[PDB]
Amino acid sequence: LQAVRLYEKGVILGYKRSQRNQDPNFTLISIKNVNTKKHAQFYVGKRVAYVYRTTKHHDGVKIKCIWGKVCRTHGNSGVIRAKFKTHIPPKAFGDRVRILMYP
Amino acid sequence: KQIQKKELQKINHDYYKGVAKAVKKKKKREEKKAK
Amino acid sequence: VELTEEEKLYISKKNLLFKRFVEPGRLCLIEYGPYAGKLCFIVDIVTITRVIVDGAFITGVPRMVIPLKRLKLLKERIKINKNCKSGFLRKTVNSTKVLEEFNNSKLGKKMIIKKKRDEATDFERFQVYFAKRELKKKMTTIKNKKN
Amino acid sequence: IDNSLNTNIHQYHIVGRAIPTAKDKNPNVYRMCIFAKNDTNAKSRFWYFMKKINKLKKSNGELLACEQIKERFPLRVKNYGVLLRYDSRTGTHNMYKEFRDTTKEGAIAQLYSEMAGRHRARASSINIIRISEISSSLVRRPHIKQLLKRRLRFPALHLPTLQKEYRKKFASKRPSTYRM
Amino acid sequence: MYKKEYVIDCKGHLLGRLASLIAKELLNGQRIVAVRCEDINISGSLYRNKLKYQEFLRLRTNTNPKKGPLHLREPSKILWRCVRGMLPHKTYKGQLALKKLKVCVGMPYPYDKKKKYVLPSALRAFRLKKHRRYCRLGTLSSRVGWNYDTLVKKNEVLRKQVSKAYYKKKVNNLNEKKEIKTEALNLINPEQRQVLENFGY
Amino acid sequence: KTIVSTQKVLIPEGVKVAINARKVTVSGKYGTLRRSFRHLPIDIRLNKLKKYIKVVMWFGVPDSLACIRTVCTHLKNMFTGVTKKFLYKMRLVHAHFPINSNIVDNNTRIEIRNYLGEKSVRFVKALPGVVIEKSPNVKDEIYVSGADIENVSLTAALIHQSVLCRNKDIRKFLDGIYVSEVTTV
Amino acid sequence: KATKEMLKIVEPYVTYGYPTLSTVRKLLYKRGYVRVGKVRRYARKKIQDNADISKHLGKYNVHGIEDMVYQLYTCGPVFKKVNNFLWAFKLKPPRKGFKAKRHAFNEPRPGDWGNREAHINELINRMI
RNA sequence: UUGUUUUCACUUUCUCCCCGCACUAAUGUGGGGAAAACUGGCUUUAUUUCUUCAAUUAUUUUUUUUGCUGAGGA
RNA sequence: UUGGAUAAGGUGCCUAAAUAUUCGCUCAUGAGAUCCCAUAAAAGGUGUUGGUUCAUAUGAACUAGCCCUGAAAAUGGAUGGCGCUAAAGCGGA
Repeated sequence: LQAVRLYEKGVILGYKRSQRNQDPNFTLISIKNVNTKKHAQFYVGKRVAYVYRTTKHHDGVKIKCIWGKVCRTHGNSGVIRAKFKTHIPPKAFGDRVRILMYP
Repeated sequence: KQIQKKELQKINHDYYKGVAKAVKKKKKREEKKAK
Repeated sequence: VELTEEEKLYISKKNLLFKRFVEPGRLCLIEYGPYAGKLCFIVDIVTITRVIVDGAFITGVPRMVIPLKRLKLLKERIKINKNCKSGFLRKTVNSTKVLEEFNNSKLGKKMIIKKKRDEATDFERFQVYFAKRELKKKMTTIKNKKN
Repeated sequence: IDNSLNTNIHQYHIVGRAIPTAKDKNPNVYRMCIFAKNDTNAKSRFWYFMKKINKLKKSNGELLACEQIKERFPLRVKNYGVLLRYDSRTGTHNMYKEFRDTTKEGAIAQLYSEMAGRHRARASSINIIRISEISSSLVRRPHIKQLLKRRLRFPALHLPTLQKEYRKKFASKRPSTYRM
Repeated sequence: MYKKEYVIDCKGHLLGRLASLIAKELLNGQRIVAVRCEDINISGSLYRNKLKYQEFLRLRTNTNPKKGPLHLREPSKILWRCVRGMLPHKTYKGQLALKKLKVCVGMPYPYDKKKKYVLPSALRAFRLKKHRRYCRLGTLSSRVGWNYDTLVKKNEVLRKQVSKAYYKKKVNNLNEKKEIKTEALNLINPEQRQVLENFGY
Repeated sequence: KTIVSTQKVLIPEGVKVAINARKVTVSGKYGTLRRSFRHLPIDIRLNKLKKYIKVVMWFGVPDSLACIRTVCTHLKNMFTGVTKKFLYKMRLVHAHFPINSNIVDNNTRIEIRNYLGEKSVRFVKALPGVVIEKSPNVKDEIYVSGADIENVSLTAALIHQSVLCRNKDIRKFLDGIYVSEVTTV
Repeated sequence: KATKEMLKIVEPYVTYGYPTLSTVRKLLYKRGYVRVGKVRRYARKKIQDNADISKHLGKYNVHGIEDMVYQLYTCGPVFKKVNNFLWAFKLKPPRKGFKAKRHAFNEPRPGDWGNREAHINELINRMI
C-alpha cells in the first residue's frame, strides 16, 4: 500500500575479520537475494543506510541513520564489504540495513 | 600456406613414425628376452 | 516371426523405471558451468562420467567434452548416428523439429516464459500488474454472484 | 572454454644434443616427447632423462627443439594404452593401464589422478613410458572393453549439480533424486 | 534468513549437516524452529551410533555428577546440544543465537499449521549413498532411554489424518478457484488477455 | 564397475506375483508371501503375459552384484514355497532318556520334556505361517512345514537350539533334535 | 657464467625468467625508480622525466627511458650502468597469489622457486 | 647394417538373409552371413552473415560499473 | 594511519573464506583426518582396489593402496570441539 520500499534488504554480519582478529573498518553485509560474487558485484558503489531507533529523541526524532557505501564483494557467495562513515557498533550484528538504489 | 601445411605435416608424420618404430623395437626386445 | 497386438500393447504399456538414457542424440540441458541453461545433444560417450555434447549451431553450445553429472536429460531424443558430426546433426535437428517439440513441454514452456518474464521492462511489469488487477476484479464479481 | 574443466597437462616434443667437443665432433641427437604442465617443466624432465639414461647433463648439453604437440582431432574419442614405471613405498613396479578420451594429455591426466587415488603414487614417483593409441580389437582392461559395445546406453543416476545461484538453502519441498 | 522465523522439518535430515546449517542461520540472527526431531537420520549403523552415545553416557564428573555433562535423551534435545556445540555459546551473542532456536518432537499446535521447509544440502537421500548404513535418531533415543517414541508416532498419525482432510479441502478450493479464473479470464479486455498469456498468467 | 548386469527368473504356473518399488508379493495355492528388497539398488522388470521377472542393476561393483543372485534365489524360493510348502523333517535322537514331544495350540508351540531326564518343560513357538506336527510314519520325526523358507527354517533352528546340552562332552552326549532333511510337500 | 653460478646458490629463494620487451617496458614505466644523487647519496626518485637519465647516463648516449628499455631488453654495451642506475624494483604481491613458495617451479607438484624461463612475464604482470 | 616397400584390419545402418525365431537392458536382442556408402573419410570448384574463423604466445588499442586518497600552495 | 594485494595456513559450523569443481580409494561392533607433534612393530586377512608372472575363463603365486587383527590402565575426555561416510576422511587435479 503506502510507504514504498525501493531498496534491497541486507543483514549486518560481523566485521571484516580473520580468526582471532578483527578489522572494524569494513562490515560484512548479506543481501536478500544475492548468493554469487557476480551478482554481488552489481551492488558495488551503492549507498547503504543503517537505520536504527534510540531510546530518546535526539533531533526531535527517535530514529537515526549511519551511512555507508558498498565497497567490494567478499568471498564467492554474494557477501559484500561496506565502509561506513563511523564504525558499525557490534550491537548491530544481525540487524537490518537498507541498500538503496541510488546512486 | 598449403606448402607450409604439407611441410609441417611431414615432420610430425616422421616423428610419429619414429615413436612407433621405437615402440615396436622395444616390444621386440622384450619378446626376445622373455623366452 | 511377428506378434502384432500383444507386442504392440505390452511394449507400449511396459513403462520402464528408467527412460531417457544417455544414447547418442539424447537432448539434455546443461545445469552447471559457463553453458548452464542451454540445450545440447549427446553425440557420443567417452567414459562413464564424461560425454561429448554438441549443441548444434542453433543452440549456442560448441561440440565439447562435459562431465555427465553436469547434464539433465530430457524426454526428447533424435536418431542420430553414433559417428555423425555437427553438420549432419544440424540437418537432422531441423528435420525432426525436436527443439520446437521441446518448446511445448511443461519444462520448455516454463523456461520460455521465465526467460521472457525476467526481460520485462517496467512498463510491462505494470501492464501485467494491471491485467491481474482487472482479472481479480472479475473474479470477485463472479464469485460473489456464485452465492 | 571452461578453465575449471580444463586440466593443464600438455605434450612437448623436445630435441637436444651434447655440446660437441674435441673427443666427438657430431654427438648423436636425442629426441623425446613427454608430458608436463609447461615447456619449462618439459625441458627439466627431458634433461633429467638425458642424465639418467645417457651420461649427458644440462651443463654439457644444448637444446635443439622444444615444441608442443597438439591433438589432430581433439573431439574424436580414442583408446590409449600407456606403459608405466612407478616406485612404491617398498619397491619399483611397471604397469600397463588403459584409458579412452580425446587427447593424449587428457589420458595422462587421468592416469596421474588414478595413480594418486589407487596407489598413492605421487607424480614425482611416476615415469611415463610409451603412451599410444590402441585399436578396439586389442583393448585389454574390462572397464574399457565394456565401453565399446555396438550400442551403448545407460541411465543418468548421478545427483543434480545445480548452479550456486539456484543452490538455495531452504527448499519448499523435498527434491527427488529419481529425476527423469 | 529474512523471514520472521523458519520452520524446518527435520525428517530425513543428517544430524551434523542440519546442525551446521541451523547454527549459521542462528548466528546470522535468524529464528528457526525444528520440528519432527525424532526422524533425524545419522550416518553409520544404529549399533555404531549407540556405542558412541554409550561412550558419551560413561562420561560424568567424578566428584559430583550433578555438574557433569547433562546427557539428555529427547532427540530434540540431542539436536539442540549438537547445534550448541556448533556454536560459540559462551559469549553473549552466541547465547542469543542459541536461544533463538526452538526444537520439538512431532509438530505441536502452532507449527503443524505453517509451512515446513527442508534443507536439501542435509537430506539423507542426497548426502548418503544408498548402500551405506544409517540410523534413526528416534530409535537411538529409545534405546538410550527416551521411552516416548511410540506416543510421538501416535500423535503423528493423528496429525496426518487432520492434514489429509485439510489438504483435500484445499485441493477442492484451488480447483474451484481455477475454474473461476478460466472463465472470468474471458471477461477481461482482449489486450489484458494478451499480456496475461504472454507472461504466462 | 560393470555397466549393466541382469538375471532372469521364470515364474511357475500356479503363482501370481506383484512387484512395486522392489516390494514383491507372491500368491499361490499355499498362502501368500510378501518380501521387501528396498535395501538394494535394482530394477525388477515383471513380465506377466510371458511370465518371468528380470533383476537388473546398473553400474554395479562386485559387492553389489553379488546380491542379484541372492534376490533371484529368494524369489524362486518364494515361488517354490507358495506352490509346494517347504518341509523340514527333524529327528529326535536320545541315548537313554527318550524325549517326549507334545504338539499343542493347533500345531504351534511345541513342548519338549524328559530331555536328559530334566523333567522341566521347554517349548518353542512356531514363527507365523509355520506348522509343526509329528510324522505319521517314523515315531521320532517332526515335520515343520510352511510357505516361507526363512520362517520354517528358523523355526526348525529354534527347535534344534532350544535343546542343546550344557557342561557335558558335546561329542559324547549326542542327544537332541536335528534337522534330518529338507524337502517340499 | 659468473652470475649464473651466483644465482645457482640462491635459486631456492628466488624465481627468475626472461622478461620480454613489453614487460621490460611496462616495468620501467610503472615501477621504474632511479638513483639520482651524487655517488653513495642516491635518493631514489621515480623517473617522470628524462632529465636525470640524461644527467647521469648521458655520457653513454643513453639519455631516455626508451634507451634504457633497449639497453635492458638487449644486453647492450651499456647494461651494467643502466642496471646500477635503476633502483631495485619493489613489487606488490601477485594478484592471484603464488602456488607454493616452498617448492620448485620444476617440481611436478605446484611450486614457485627456480627458473621460470618465459613464464616470468605472467607473474610480473600480476606482481606489478 | 639405416631407409625403402608389402599384406590384413580398421566404419554406420531406423538395410536384407539364416538360426534362437521374441530369446533383449531396449521401441528389440544373441550368433552367423550378405548390401551400399545416407553416416564417416578423402579429391576438386565457389563462398564464410547458414555456420566456423578457436586456443596459446608475442605485439597493440580500447571499454562497463566502481572503492580509497587530494600531500602541496612555487 | 588509510586503501590494495598476498605469505604461511585455510574455506561445514565454532571461524573470515568452497557443504566449490573434477578423478579415484575407504565402512572401521574402539575408521581417519596439517612438518616439529604428541607412539606403534614383527606377523597375518577368502575385506576391497589396481598391477605382475605362470597354467584350458577358469586355477595359482606374487605385488601394494585403503581397511581389519595384532592394539590392555587406572578422576570423565578429547582429529581442538561439534560433528562428518553422494566426507567435513585418504591421494591427486
